[PDB]
Amino acid sequence: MVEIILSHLIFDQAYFSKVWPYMDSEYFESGPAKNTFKLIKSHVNEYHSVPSINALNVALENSSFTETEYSGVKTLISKLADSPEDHSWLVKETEKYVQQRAMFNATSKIIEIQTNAELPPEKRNKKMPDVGAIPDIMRQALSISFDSYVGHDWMDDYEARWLSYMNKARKVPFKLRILNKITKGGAETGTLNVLMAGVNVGKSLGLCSLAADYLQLGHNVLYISMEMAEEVCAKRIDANMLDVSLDDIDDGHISYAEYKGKMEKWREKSTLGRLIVKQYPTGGADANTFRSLLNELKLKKNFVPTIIIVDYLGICKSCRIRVYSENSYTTVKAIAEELRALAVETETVLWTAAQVGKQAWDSSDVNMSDIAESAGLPATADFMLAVIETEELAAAEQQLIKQIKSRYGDKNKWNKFLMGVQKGNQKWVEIE
Amino acid sequence: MVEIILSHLIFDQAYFSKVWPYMDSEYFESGPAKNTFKLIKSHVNEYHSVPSINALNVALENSSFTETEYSGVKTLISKLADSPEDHSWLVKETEKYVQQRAMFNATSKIIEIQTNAELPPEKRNKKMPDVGAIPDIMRQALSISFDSYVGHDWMDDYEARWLSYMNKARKVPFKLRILNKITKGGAETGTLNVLMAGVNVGKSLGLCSLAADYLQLGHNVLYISMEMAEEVCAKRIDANMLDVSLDDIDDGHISYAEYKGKMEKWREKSTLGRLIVKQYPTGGADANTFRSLLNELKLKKNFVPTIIIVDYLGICKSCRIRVYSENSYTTVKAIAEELRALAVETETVLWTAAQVGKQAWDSSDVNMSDIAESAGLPATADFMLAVIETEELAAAEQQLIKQIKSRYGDKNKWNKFLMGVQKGNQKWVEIE
Amino acid sequence: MVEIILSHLIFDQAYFSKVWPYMDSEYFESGPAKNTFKLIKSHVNEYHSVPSINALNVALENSSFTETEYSGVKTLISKLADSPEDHSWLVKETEKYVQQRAMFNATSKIIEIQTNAELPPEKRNKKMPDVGAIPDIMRQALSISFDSYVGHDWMDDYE
Ligand SMILES: Nc1ncnc2c1ncn2[C@@H]1O[C@H](COP(=O)(O)OP(=O)(O)OP(O)(O)=S)[C@@H](O)[C@H]1O
Ligand SMILES: Nc1ncnc2c1ncn2[C@@H]1O[C@H](COP(=O)(O)OP(=O)(O)OP(O)(O)=S)[C@@H](O)[C@H]1O
Ligand SMILES: [Mg+2]
Ligand SMILES: [Mg+2]
Repeated sequence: MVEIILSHLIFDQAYFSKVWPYMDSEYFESGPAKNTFKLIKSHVNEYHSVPSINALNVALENSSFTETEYSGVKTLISKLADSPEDHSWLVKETEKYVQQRAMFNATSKIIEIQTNAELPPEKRNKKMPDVGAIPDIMRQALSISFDSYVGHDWMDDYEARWLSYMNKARKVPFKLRILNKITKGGAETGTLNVLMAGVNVGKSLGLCSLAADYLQLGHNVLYISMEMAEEVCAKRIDANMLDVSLDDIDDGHISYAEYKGKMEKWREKSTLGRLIVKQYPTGGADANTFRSLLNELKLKKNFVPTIIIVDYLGICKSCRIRVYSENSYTTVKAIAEELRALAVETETVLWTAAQVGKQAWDSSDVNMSDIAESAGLPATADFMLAVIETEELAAAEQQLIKQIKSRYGDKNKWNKFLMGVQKGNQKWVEIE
Repeated sequence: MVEIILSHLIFDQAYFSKVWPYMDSEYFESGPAKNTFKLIKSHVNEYHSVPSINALNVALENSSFTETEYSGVKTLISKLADSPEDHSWLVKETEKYVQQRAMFNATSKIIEIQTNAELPPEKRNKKMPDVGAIPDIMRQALSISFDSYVGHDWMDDYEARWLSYMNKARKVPFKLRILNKITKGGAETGTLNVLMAGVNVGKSLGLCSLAADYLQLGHNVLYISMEMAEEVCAKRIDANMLDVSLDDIDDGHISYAEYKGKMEKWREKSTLGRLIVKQYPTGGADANTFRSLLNELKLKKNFVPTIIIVDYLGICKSCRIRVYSENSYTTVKAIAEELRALAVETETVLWTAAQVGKQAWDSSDVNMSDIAESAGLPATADFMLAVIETEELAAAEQQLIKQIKSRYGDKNKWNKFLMGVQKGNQKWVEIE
Repeated sequence: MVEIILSHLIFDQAYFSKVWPYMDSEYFESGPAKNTFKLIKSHVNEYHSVPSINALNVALENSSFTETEYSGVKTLISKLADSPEDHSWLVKETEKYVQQRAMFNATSKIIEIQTNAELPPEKRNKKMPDVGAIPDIMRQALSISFDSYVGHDWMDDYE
């Protein structure tokens, strides 16, 4: 159907619009199809437009190949004729053929590599790499995305735009109504949000609490904590979910039997995702490490998170800047940018906590300028929230939540709101 | 391709003002092609207008030739249709063919003079120049080109630049009286313009307002954003164009009936351009990718942007520098220079927004030195706008836009101008 | 490392316990190693215990075959020792080797499938899986590794 592929590329604009990038000369033939595709792609990169049949002939005249393939291409361009088909079945056929041919090429090369490796040391060649090439080429043939985007035309793409407007998809709601109503839709996927509380002001508690909340919403959660060990956070999640205690996890006031029973009674609910907690040494974690983690999760554990959580992003490493070549500001901003880029590249909700300078420590109000490490990070951040705990407020077993950085709407809509933080149970709740 | 150029001269009026002068009878052929060119050139000489096909066969029968040549010209005149291929591709192919024929006739001249050189002087013809007259002819053989690569010639092309000064030269109206006033012609093509402002002040709203104005002016707009986009600025364009406040969009006030009506109504308007909004990862969209994006836009779509917008800026991650620059001076300035150079190469209006340092995050007035980005960036700029929003300005829902880097005009007597920035509809409303 | 693998399976207990199901008859060799590990698995299944050298010798004696490989199988069980090496290094190397063997087997099977495809359809053994089965085994080839157990899951790690 390669003739059909070429014809629908040439005479149909939407067809070429669908899949140009996954078109490559080694997908067609060792003869006329490859040569004509090469000519077409040369035109593509030379003039940045769809060649006309006349343009095809023009390029054909200024050719270098000899007579036989010249006549073959002439016939093929003569064979190039438009036919009426559908916008859907053609996609399925073209992809099927792409996958088939990619697998054929990969397996052909595999045979060549195997043969070379079978030959005696004198007879074999360094031209064909060793068997080590067998696994990498195979995964390549299976890493073709078959899916690409171009951008959102404001006029041409209003249908799905209104579909989103009514649907409000990609904004995952919270389990607490105050946050949903101040965000008006919950939390967007490619978003990074930070909390500023201070030192032992409820940071990790809020992080694990929100992790549990989203996990209860049938969601794949990733809670990567560096300052806190996975087991410690596992215990915090035990306290939040099982709702027994933290002071009872140690000096166990609860039987293993009832713990197991409530564990099973939570296991039956399909309304719960998968959450795995990972820990790394301070300043030894980078975005590339996180990406490789995601890759191996999908490969071996077939897991892909959506609400990825990083504890105190400020103790990661940029993987670009050399080792502490500057102060906190630069590396902090760079890490913020890198992690937000990864999150939007994976559409995974990103949350973290930022330090507060000693000037705002033990203060009833915290401002944006009260940030400790950097100011580029507040620029990079979306929907920063400030958690304040006062002696009276702590005695009320609550904290005050203020908006310092808004993205989903007005900041002054509901500036002050309280959380019933339970240090004992590791869970904050609305006061209503 | 002779038929192609003939048909385009006959039919494409646009392909007659670009290059008529570089048409010569000896370019075409020894066959009927030069005869047809002589016929049409004679018609152009007698009547300064493109003769029609009937006028063409009238000249053919009017002019007397051999039966073989009569039939040959008869076949050529019988092969001419519109066939609207690419303008740039057409002109480049014609340039290539003209160069080919120039070299061909130069080769004929040199071989014939060389053959005439060896024979005795009695057999020599006084008409042929001596063998020492080869280079200038070869020079004038290779001097054949269409572009004025010589560049401007002062005191000689003063007519063309006078026509430019008369009315408006290469420029784009801002759709607002005050902006065009302070530019006196709007913004010029190929110029690098920046709109620096504070974090969350007037930046994205201004970008969307300008994009909406340029689209309403029928221009092709390309909004490349490193922030959240394809749905976020898209909603802002909905607010500016459809006059629907964002909160209404979120709450679903529209019934999708009036939405569809407005969309198709704007589709009815012929004064609307094409706008493509594309979002790319933070730190991975270089100028090289930018050019490839332009190529893809022109390939998959019939789109060549007239205006291009950038968000936040400095996110291009220019490949010129491998590592982050300490103060980002080299990197940011390189990005700005590449943007301006690309705009020149495309002769397009490029807009972006710079960052303001922490020193002026709350200052009632912003100086040029109040630049979070590099100091070399406010040197490659051509039009540096700066907006400030204060509590008073928020109360008035206005701003205090200030002009700097006034390359278009003088940076005086207009800097104290204010706009009714609409926080609900994402647009600028200059006071009348 | 088949010597080391068989020695530690016989001798080391945590070695056997760690990844026993991660051991297939085709992981080892087309020759005497396959037969010896067949005896190993036979004694494991018949007796839910770690066989002694004498036990497997008795098994090979009673469960015999033609003498051409009988010498090979009897001499193969003559070298397995204690050899107190590193457990982590052991499991890493074994996983690497088993991945090599899985790649080899998937490759060869794809070779056979294509070879039958590179044959007149009438003269093709219908029993063999067809070309459409070629991609999936590739996935099956790559979806073979030891559980690193990276990270902790709050739910299934309650034990
Ligand atoms: N181990 C603990 N024992 C008792 N109470 C605790 C313990 N950990 C936390 N709390 C209480 O719960 C609150 C919330 O602490 P977390 O948010 O879990 O930690 P954190 O504030 O992120 O810690 P750092 O060290 O400042 S990053 C604390 O301020 C205490 O009131
Ligand atoms: N839909 C909207 N409703 C109300 N105000 C809006 C809306 N969109 C934008 N604005 C206002 O316009 C500005 C939007 O932020 P910008 O000035 O574009 O800064 P920014 O690009 O978000 O900055 P950073 O540094 O990248 S977070 C702020 O003053 C907002 O209050
Ligand atoms: Mg913490
Ligand atoms: Mg913005």
